[PDB]
Amino acid sequence: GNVDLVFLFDGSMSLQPDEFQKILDFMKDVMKKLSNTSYQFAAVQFSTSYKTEFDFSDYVKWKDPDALLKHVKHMLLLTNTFGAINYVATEVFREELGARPDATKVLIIITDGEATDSGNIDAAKDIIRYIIGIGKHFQTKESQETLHKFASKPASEFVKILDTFEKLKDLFTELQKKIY
Ligand SMILES: FC(F)O[C@@H](Cl)C(F)(F)F
Repeated sequence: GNVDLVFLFDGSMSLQPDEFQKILDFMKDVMKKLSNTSYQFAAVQFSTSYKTEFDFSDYVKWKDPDALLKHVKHMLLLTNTFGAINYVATEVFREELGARPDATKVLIIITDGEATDSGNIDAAKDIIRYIIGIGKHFQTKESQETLHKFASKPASEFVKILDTFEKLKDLFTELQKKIY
């Protein structure tokens, strides 16, 4: 079956340059490992504001992850996660931007800290949502649990807590094996 997958990636000032680069490299690696499959991809950077770095139609045009993310600049502002998820739901999953009506909608949210905004993500309820929380801001159970509201249920499936950015590589086998 077809899968339309969006990477929603944190560009806040909490991320160090090498950490941000590791997020980019992970997205590229995931795409390369799923090239010429039923997958199509889009990517959105979020910080204070939201930017579609490439749409599904861009992916279909280029099919080159290096090219698609070549123009990304680290935003270096806040962490407005609620609005970011709603932005994906309303502004990226659109047929006119290459989204396929028959596809399963999937979000991979990648962040290094707690949201600086609030509200709800009701608009994104029909999207299958994974969240990857990385690094020392998620050392405590309480901090980890703040991510549950953004992800699908059960949290034990959809919330991934990684202690280091180097651990992103450990997700590839699992991601490749998913059958939606
Ligand atoms: F299932 C895919 F969406 O990848 C999952 Cl395991 C994710 F956690 F890496 F995002």
